[PDB]
Amino acid sequence: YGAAVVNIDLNRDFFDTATGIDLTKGIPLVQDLLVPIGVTAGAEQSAEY
Amino acid sequence: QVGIPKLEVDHISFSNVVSMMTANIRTGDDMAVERVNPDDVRAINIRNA
Repeated sequence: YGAAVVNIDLNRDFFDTATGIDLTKGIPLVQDLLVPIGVTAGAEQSAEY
Repeated sequence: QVGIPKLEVDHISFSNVVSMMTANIRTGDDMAVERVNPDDVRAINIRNA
């Protein structure tokens, strides 16, 4: 009783940090896999999705 | 009759009407601009003239 919102997430326990995935933002986010060239720093982040 | 131009004749003339600015042209507010770069070099459109 008193749960505000119940969401369906990807399972952090399966998709572990060992997978290089980061599920804290609500989406998988793998750093430095695909990444655009020729863009200003911090423009890479959407690719992390 | 209209007056003969001073350059047209050979006489020297020591009083003349010179146009002049009332004060210095170089006020010191030199123009400056906000250059902003292309976001991604790959996306730039070299084409079309």
